Amino acid sequence: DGLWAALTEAAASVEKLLATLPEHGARSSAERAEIAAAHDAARALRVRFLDTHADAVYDRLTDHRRVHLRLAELVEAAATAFPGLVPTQQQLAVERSLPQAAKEGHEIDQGIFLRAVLRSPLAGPHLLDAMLRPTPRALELLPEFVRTGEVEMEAVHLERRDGVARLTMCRDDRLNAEDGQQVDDMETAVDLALLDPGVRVGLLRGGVMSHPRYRGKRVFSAGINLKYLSQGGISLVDFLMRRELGYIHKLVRGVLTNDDRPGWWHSPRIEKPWVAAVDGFAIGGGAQLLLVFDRVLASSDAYFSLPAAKEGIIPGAANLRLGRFAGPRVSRQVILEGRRIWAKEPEARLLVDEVVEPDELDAAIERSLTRLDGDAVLANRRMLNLADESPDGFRAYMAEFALMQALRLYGHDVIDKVGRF
Amino acid sequence: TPRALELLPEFVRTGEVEMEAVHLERRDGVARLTMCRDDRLNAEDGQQVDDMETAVDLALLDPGVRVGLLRGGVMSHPRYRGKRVFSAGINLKYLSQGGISLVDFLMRRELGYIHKLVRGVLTNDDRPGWWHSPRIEKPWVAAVDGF
Ligand SMILES: CC(C)(COP(=O)(O)OP(=O)(O)OC[C@H]1O[C@@H](n2cnc3c(N)ncnc32)[C@H](O)[C@@H]1OP(=O)(O)O)[C@@H](O)C(=O)NCCC(=O)NCCNC(=O)Cc1cc(O)cc(O)c1
Ligand SMILES: CC(C)(COP(=O)(O)OP(=O)(O)OC[C@H]1O[C@@H](n2cnc3c(N)ncnc32)[C@H](O)[C@@H]1OP(=O)(O)O)[C@@H](O)C(=O)NCCC(=O)NCCNC(=O)Cc1cc(O)cc(O)c1
Repeated sequence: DGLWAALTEAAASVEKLLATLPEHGARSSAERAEIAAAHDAARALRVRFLDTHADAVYDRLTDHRRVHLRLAELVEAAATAFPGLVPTQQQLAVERSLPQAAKEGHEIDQGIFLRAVLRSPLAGPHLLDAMLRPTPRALELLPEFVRTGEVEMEAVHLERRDGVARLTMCRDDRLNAEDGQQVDDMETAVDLALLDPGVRVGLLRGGVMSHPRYRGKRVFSAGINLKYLSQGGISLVDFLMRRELGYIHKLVRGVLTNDDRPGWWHSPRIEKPWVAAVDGFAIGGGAQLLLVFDRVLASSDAYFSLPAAKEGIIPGAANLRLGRFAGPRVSRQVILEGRRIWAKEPEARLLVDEVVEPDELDAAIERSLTRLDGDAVLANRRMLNLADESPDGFRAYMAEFALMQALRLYGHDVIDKVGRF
Repeated sequence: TPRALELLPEFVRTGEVEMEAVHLERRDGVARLTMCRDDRLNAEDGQQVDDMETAVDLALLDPGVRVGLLRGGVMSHPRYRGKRVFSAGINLKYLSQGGISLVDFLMRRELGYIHKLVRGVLTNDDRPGWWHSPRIEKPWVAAVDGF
């Protein structure tokens, strides 16, 4: 064995190499190659080590799959129990304080870690269920929401009404560009909607924009905040992975609660149907969202796209779900070639259920909400999602994604492009 | 139009004519008419009709022009700044104001430049082939930005 011993050395070899070497972006060609080869040797051992001990490394962190740990708590606990395997909060604070172009790419190690974990028929499912449990922040807010029916947050406005959980993305100044805080609010909101007995159906829509170019008009989503990403503010674990295993997965499978109510023996997770209403446009992570709703409406002037065909990161789980909606040809036209799909063209019905003139939209959205109220919709929706996406499929995809994305999150072509927005 | 006759020699020489509602420019054999009321999304009015007809007349009378193109230009209004907009129709404000003329606007555009887009301009018997083509017509291309 002695793989740990080896890794600890490869890591040390790197850790000390960075202390003597000059600051990133001031290094010479011979220097960049040395630190590069060092990281490479370190990372290769991380894979080799986990390929045979991932389960043991995980059993120790979760007391043999007896304690559920969300993504952040897992990697943090991994950092302290296995120095060198993944970056400490400290190592990561230094990284988060540098613009993307100058990071050492320590997150990649977390990518290596989560891939091995997720690949296990034992740990992966356990980690997924962990992410399906309600956020502690939502539990805190649950009593006040059940009473007020209102919760204002930084990126989302939640309001209960007529049995509908109305989530409104309200970053009026940046066309709802996504960031870490938006993911926390989205998950918090989704958790509240699913935990409130007063809520029967959920609705996600964008609110009025204040920016001069869209003043007075609604805009669903302009995707990830490219400025922050360039700035080094987009977290692999806390943003990219958290949204896929968190609130987006809960939109599909609901929230795993404790055995604390009747029927839990047949429904451990509380799920509910969701409606998405797209105003203006849905780009990137926003268009990504759509592949998970029970109902989708859009105003006649909107379009859908995953633009970074060139130099972008992987469009989340779209590579996993789009084929199902559009077939492999259109799927590759949208993601590999960047084809944008307008609401009024025939193929938009592969993604949207209903397209309406902006002055008929609100009415159509209301009518949509009231058609998904019953228990028949709940049963049917659960069986359909079960057939459309299996536990293994989602898991295997999210496994390779963890790493593949980690790598794209530090690709020179991506960093460069993002720096020009 | 008499106004086009006046401007014909200067257009044949410069290949450019700036007007209040339209910008005409000859290039690569193309008569490029640009509706440029950047502040009101090219809302139509009496002056725009005079310019449109004047422009169409010039395009059809210039031997240097083979094909015509009509397009809207960049808007300055905050809601469309930097983007092109073809036409938002008649100026509703003026119409309310009593500034839309039945004869000079509504009828003039239909029997004037719009009919010339279809049948060309009837000239005098002052050139060969006039016996088989009294009107000079040319093909037109329209490019619509925004709406
Ligand atoms: C939407 C637009 C076409 C609008 O054009 P316009 O009408 O020309 O408005 P603009 O003047 O450009 O922008 C209005 C306003 O919003 C801001 N804006 C617009 N888009 C953005 C983004 N993406 N981030 C931040 N701010 C933005 C823009 O900076 C303006 O403010 P100012 O810069 O101060 O002027 C434009 O903003 C644009 O091209 N944005 C690029 C959209 C984009 O490419 N997003 C990339 C998406 N890529 C992903 O989501 C990747 C991803 C996301 C995920 O969530 C998960 C995942 O796994 C992968
Ligand atoms: C185009 C619009 C939808 C744009 O919406 P927005 O993005 O909301 O821009 P807005 O803020 O409304 O307008 C931008 C700007 O352009 C101005 N604008 C827009 N449309 C017009 C019109 N039609 N006239 C004058 N000014 C206009 C508008 O007043 C704004 O400036 P401010 O008032 O100071 O704010 C809106 O402007 C609009 O609804 N215009 C109504 C368009 C219309 O109905 N035209 C009526 C057409 N009816 C005919 O052409 C009839 C006709 C014409 C003929 O030529 C011949 C004939 O026989 C018959």
